[PDB]
Amino acid sequence: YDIKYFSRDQRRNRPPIRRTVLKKADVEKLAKEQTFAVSDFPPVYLNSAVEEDINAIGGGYQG
Amino acid sequence: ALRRYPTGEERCIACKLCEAICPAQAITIEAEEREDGSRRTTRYDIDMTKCIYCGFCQEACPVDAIVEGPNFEFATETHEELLYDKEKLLENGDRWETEIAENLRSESLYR
Amino acid sequence: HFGGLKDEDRIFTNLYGLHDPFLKGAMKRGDWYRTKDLVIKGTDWIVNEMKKSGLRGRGGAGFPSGLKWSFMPKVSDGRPSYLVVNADESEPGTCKDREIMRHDPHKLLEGCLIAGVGMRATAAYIYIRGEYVNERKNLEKARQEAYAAGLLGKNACGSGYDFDVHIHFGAGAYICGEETALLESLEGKQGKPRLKPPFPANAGLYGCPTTVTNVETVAVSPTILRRGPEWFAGFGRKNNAGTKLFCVSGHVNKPCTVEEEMSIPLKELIERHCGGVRGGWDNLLAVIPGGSSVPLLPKSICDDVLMDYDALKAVQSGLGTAAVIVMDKSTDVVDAIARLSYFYKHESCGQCTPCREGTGWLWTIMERMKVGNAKLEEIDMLQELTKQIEGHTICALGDAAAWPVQGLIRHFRPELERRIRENAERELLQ
Amino acid sequence: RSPLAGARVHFANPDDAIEVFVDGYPVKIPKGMTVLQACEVAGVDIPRFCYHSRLSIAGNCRMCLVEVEKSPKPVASCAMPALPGMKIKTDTPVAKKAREGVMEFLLMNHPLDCPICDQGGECDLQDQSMAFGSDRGRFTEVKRSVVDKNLGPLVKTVMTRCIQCTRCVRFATEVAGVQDLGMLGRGSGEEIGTYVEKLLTSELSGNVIDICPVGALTSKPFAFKARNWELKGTETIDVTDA
Amino acid sequence: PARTASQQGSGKVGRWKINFLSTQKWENPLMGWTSTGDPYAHVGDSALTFDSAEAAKAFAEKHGWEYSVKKRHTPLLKVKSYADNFKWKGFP
Amino acid sequence: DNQFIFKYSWETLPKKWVKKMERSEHGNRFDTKTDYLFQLLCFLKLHTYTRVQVLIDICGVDYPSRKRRFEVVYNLLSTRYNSRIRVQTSADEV
Amino acid sequence: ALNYHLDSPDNNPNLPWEFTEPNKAKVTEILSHYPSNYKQSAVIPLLDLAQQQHGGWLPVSAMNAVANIIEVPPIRVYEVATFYSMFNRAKVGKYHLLVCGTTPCMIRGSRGIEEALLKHLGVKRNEVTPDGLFSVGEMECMGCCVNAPMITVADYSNGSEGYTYNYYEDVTPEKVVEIVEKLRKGEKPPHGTQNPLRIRSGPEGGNTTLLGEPKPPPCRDL
Amino acid sequence: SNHTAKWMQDTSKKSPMELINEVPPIKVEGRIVACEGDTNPALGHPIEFICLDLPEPAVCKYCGLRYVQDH
Ligand SMILES: Cc1cc2nc3c(=O)[nH]c(=O)nc-3n(C[C@H](O)[C@H](O)[C@H](O)COP(=O)(O)O)c2cc1C
Ligand code: SF4
Ligand code: SF4
Ligand code: SF4
Ligand code: SF4
Ligand code: SF4
Ligand code: FES
Ligand code: FES
Ligand SMILES: [Zn+2]
Repeated sequence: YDIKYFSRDQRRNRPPIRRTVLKKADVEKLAKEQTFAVSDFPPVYLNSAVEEDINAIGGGYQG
Repeated sequence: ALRRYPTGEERCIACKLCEAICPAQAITIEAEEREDGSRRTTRYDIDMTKCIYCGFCQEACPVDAIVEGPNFEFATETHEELLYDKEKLLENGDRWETEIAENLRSESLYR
Repeated sequence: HFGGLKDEDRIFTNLYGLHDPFLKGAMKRGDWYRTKDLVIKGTDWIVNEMKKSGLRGRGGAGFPSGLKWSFMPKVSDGRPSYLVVNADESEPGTCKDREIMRHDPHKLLEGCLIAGVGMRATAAYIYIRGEYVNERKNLEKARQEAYAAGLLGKNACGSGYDFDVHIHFGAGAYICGEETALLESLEGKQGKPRLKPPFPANAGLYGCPTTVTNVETVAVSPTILRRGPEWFAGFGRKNNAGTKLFCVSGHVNKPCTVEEEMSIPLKELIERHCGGVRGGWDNLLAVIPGGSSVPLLPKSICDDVLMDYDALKAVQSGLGTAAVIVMDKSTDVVDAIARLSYFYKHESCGQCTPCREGTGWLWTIMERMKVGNAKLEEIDMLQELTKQIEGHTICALGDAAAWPVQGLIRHFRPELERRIRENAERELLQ
Repeated sequence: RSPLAGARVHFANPDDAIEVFVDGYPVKIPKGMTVLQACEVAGVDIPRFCYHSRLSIAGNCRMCLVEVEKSPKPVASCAMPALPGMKIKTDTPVAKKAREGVMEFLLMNHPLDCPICDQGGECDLQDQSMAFGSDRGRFTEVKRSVVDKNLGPLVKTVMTRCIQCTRCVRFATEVAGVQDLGMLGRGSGEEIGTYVEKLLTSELSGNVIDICPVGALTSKPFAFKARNWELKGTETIDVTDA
Repeated sequence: PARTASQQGSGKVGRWKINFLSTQKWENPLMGWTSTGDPYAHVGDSALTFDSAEAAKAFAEKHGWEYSVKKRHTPLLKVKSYADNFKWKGFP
Repeated sequence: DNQFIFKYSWETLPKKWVKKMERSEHGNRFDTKTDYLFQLLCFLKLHTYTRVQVLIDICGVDYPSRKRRFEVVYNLLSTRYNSRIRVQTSADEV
Repeated sequence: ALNYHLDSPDNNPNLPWEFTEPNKAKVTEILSHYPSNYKQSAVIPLLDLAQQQHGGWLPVSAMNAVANIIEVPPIRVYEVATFYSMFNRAKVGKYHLLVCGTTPCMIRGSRGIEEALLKHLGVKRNEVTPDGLFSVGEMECMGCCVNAPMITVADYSNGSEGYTYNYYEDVTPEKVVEIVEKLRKGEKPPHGTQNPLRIRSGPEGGNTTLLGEPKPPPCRDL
Repeated sequence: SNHTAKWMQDTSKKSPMELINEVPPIKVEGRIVACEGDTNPALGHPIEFICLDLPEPAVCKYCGLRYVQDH
């Protein structure tokens, strides 16, 4: 009994696309401003095998 | 298959929602105003060699006119036999009306 | 503090019609005294007197009459310009214009002349509702008497002003009370109100500049002009000042129409001139202060509320036509508001979508909730529908239909809660 | 910001060009041209049911409501004249709520007969409901019903679908020149047509079905022959007249 | 393609199409369907949509087939007013 | 999500060939010139912090309106850093 | 059925309708009351005059006659007569009884008055009695709300002359029955309020205002 | 007639037009009806409201059943 679609219109309620034309001066400004640290590098998605028995999770029953 | 109302009139108005949604375009329909002003289809054919048996028409029907019946053992020796039309669809609906009605009740519960 | 007018300060001295309402009675009571001097004084002078008299529109809008008259074009263009006097009262609860026309018609005619002079109007049209036929006959006889005596026509008085007054009657439509709908009906079309990019002061009755003014304001114009704007501003308080005649109706002991000073307490108005509520003040449940347009008020607010434009607007309500309809504990306010919604649905013109369909939806919802066949979220939806109808409709009749339901939801919500819960319990039992 | 439908503005004189703001972007507009056409020049279209460019202006549907700054109530775009330095907005919550409410009120009494309605895929009520209106319906009570009218061998009338926009009442008055159609009645139930049995007869009578947004007036020879999406349209000229 | 006369929406205008004039459709003897023999029966109306007439001309010149551009017709906006809707007739 | 190596690339990648970039939740997008696409993909595949060492696919899109109708799109994945990247260029028939 | 014309051996366009001589004089006066080029403004008075002359209802013949007089297409007159409530387009009795029913009267006994009328006459809403003397209905608020429940009697017996749209206020069901009996017998009851203890639109018993003799205002120097 | 012979060639069984003409009109007390197709609204057609002011029977336009007002 509280139909109101302009608030739950998930299809059309999106912000407009923003465009910025960066020139040579802006590119040089960003290049000089930016710097790299040991903590700013992308994190690694690391994973490894464990060699775990089949009956280890819940005794093989729980599922 | 095509059904009918309990009175006996065709259940299918010519809304043309069948071929608007039929992904394989296996349904062709033409219509005109009847003698008493009712909107009825004067031509309604379905290719059983082009139908992908997907049920889009039977769920797009506003009046539950077209239904994909429970029958599946209708293998024919000729492609022309497999090319259905309105009279064959209507006689299929009349023949399988009771089972189609039972299935339609059970599934209209699930809707 | 306010109220208790004396017979000398009362404007409509023949309200109950105990004396002769014709020309001889009018002259005896003090009508057409110095109309020649008033017309000679000047249009700008009349407009200034109205502006500084504090007079406000008595038809419900409450707009200042002086400013509304000054909105007319000063330079006489090719178009003749017109005065129109709204005698078409159909809002439930109010019958003041009926008494004014029936018992003081010469006051109305002199007011038409004065307003036309002050607004540079060539002619005046008095739009009587079709139901009033005896009042129309009385006003016709008064107009013929005035024309024979020379009070109207080519020479209204010793002044050289040209003024002609005609009266046109409707055919039983509530929308025809609206200004633009009334102009359309007077044109001979259906009583469908216009929009408001063209104001009536620019393109009105026939595309000519016309001004639509209420009977009470136009009739009290000559009296306040003759007695001084200071005298009129003495009564009442602040902006809303003067003498207003209230029709007290409903479950009161002796319902009556009485002219009283503005800003009188509602309780004092009810229990001094009318007589009081049927079973005492404690028996009072809800009062609609104006006509059916404005939202109602419970007993709690009516204890101290003041009958004027501002206090009734300080609370979520309005003065409107200042015709109070009272309801004691015996009746059911839900059924009363359901009947009001039915009236509004019946009387909507049906040109604009939110009022053509929304009024019917409100009536059906109110009929359902009278028995109790509704839900809590359905009363919330009713409030939402009221809000949807209110601001998106061509004229103020959409507001007039939305307001009573909104007020009932705001004030008497627990009654609806109890009715819905009781009906749910009965349905579960059955 | 090209004008809507590539439309070209007609300036009576270059001196008269007021600068009106639509959705933040200002545009130049003639003096007397309304807010709806101002936004059309700006490039945004507003839903409309009782407005036709050739016909007159009426606020029958009350759906072209936009929020103009310094105004308590939503204003009708098709009727409010554009003033200099006026800030018009169409994507505000006020305008969206107004459109949704007006669509709900329009659809509360519309019959559930779109599949038999010949305006399937070309019905302004359907497209505007799917674009601006809500996806649900709060109405479940008794609808209204209207008996059909016989208006000749060309116009088939289903008056249950009529939204009473008076677009055809004033079409016969202004363009056709024969005053037979009319809005008669008062309130929620008001019918349209002729009081007496009067078949509408005019050379331009075929245009009445064209301007009807809903499937109220339809071509009788093309009653139920085909839908819109099926038909392929070729732009040609006529040879019956000169 | 011009705006449809049935409805006033203007979101399907401004696009340009190549109209392969392929009208060689007949009726199937067996089932009465609309047969064809031209590969370009529906591609121009279905898949080929161009941003502008210049783009359509460039495509036609690139692909070599002769073309003829049809001038598109555009509505003209004129001032309308509800005040002019209520005009005053002259004296009798 | 995982817009880490995309930003790191734009920080470290030479700016000569980055014709345009798009930061989207539908997929980070690089659009470059056809001359430098091989060098750009070689940099991304070999760099230690943008290791998109698996090529998901190559797609084509037809845009008849544009002068260069064909759009060649490369969807790449970095399993070491767990993120998808997109690099596209424009090519015509000849 | 109430917003379109269904042909009957009466009330069809083939029958001719025209005003009598006094009605023609009244039509001339009404037209003279309005500008010559705006004679359509007189459609409501002309329709009212036609309704009084034709026994209380407007036939399509009178509709067309009025449209011809005001020089407009008949559809405009049809619209005008259909829009307004007072214009009856179906046959009613010689006496049209109308009850209010609107809330200020409904909370005072309007529903009881209407049900008493229905029981006494034996007919339902908007249905003429089988004899044809009476026809009872209701409509929206009709003024004099403060004067208790009320009924209006439209008297279409003598025609255009002798037509009375009389009011009857402060009525009880017994008083309404008595008024109906008097109207059926042929004596015209005194219209107005029915309470002998009050003045028209005044408090019951003595008045509380305007007790003294009215005097001219002191006035103002002008 | 022509339409029935156009979509059907059996010309031995009863066409739906004849059956729907043979089913009698349905007399209803009220001025408006709700036409649903059968006893189960969910298994019929979209609800159609029919006005019955005209003397002649009114076809439902869905499952046409010719409802007629009582009096
Ligand atoms: C639904 C509705 C009912 C109205 N009823 C009346 C009425 O009974 N009397 C009246 O004078 N004006 C009526 N009007 C019009 C306004 O009151 C209008 O402001 C008035 O004609 C002129 O204002 P005034 O009070 O300054 O004279 C109505 C308007 C609407 C929208
Ligand atoms: S079930 Fe068959 S006929 Fe129906 S939509 Fe699917 S493919 Fe088409
Ligand atoms: S969807 Fe149903 S009613 Fe419509 S054409 Fe198909 S079978 Fe007929
Ligand atoms: S708000 Fe709309 S429907 Fe209501 S009376 Fe006014 S114009 Fe007519
Ligand atoms: S015009 Fe109305 S009845 Fe026809 S398909 Fe559109 S929304 Fe439905
Ligand atoms: S019939 Fe169509 S064009 Fe005419 S008023 Fe109704 S909806 Fe509008
Ligand atoms: S199009 Fe403007 S109100 Fe209808
Ligand atoms: S409420 Fe009955 S006369 Fe006004
Ligand atoms: Zn049905």
